[PDB]
Amino acid sequence: RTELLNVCMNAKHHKEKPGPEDKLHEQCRPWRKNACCSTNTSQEAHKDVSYLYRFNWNHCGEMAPACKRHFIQDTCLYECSPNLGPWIQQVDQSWRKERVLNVPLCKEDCEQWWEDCRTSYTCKSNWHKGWNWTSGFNKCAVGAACQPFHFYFPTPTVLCNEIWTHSYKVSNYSRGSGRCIQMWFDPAQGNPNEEVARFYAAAMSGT
Ligand SMILES: Nc1nc(=O)c2nc(CNc3ccc(C(=O)N[C@@H](CCC(=O)O)C(=O)O)cc3)cnc2[nH]1
Ligand SMILES: *[C@@H]1O[C@H](CO)[C@@H](O)[C@H](O)[C@H]1NC(C)=O
Ligand SMILES: *[C@@H]1O[C@H](CO)[C@@H](O)[C@H](O)[C@H]1NC(C)=O
Ligand SMILES: *[C@@H]1O[C@H](CO)[C@@H](O)[C@H](O)[C@H]1NC(C)=O
Repeated sequence: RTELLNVCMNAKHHKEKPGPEDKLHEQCRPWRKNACCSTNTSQEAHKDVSYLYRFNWNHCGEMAPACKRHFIQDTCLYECSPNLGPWIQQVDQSWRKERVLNVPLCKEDCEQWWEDCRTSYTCKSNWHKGWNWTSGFNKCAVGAACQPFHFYFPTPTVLCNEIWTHSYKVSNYSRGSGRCIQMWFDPAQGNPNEEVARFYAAAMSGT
């Protein structure tokens, strides 16, 4: 890994190399110029128990739309962003050889995600391991564990860092600081993560 810019991690759905995709579905639209995901992936990203991982958002009842939109974006960012190389790492697991860790998610992005999920429910603080997939999709391990979202995710930082086993590491930097990754951004103003990756790919460059 000498070049961590404009590259795609090696996961279950990513393409081998970045490339235009003017057919990406709604939320994944900001990545039409250059994406790591396919038209199909972006489409499935907006569906419940998608073809991607059969993940069920409604494990503790229907998750509020205002909250699911944040999980859909995360899917877009994770499955389409070509600016995550500075955080790519090899884990070697049944479904993905590589993945991202400690991505510096902007302070706001994490606080907004957290906020919009207050009215939602969940039974775990780690959505990567622990589910009961017997039914074909994940269901609560301990069915009686359902509680308000903030019960398992007390603070924004706990939600963004823990939920996806540390794929994120909420930064103190805010949107626009050029030092943090944004999962929400207006493509008409440009992709702000290009500059961020470049910055970090340099801080770890050389030695
Ligand atoms: N930012 C971000 N980072 C991620 O790592 C990420 N991962 C997913 C994929 N989520 C998941 C989580 C768990 C399982 C799952 O099947 N868990 C099983 C087996 C896990 C394994 O074998 O490694 C389980 O333990 O219950 C599948 C997809 C979606 N969005 C992400 N978004
Ligand atoms: C994405 O591709 C899979 C695999 O062929 C297919 O089952 C699924 O229906 C496709 N998504 C859409 C929305 O067509
Ligand atoms: C998983 O769910 C099934 C029901 O489909 C149940 O019989 C089994 O005891 C559960 N096991 C776990 C991991 O809690
Ligand atoms: C938090 O961000 C500040 C600048 O906003 C930086 O000085 C610091 O290294 C970061 N980490 C912590 C834990 O303060």
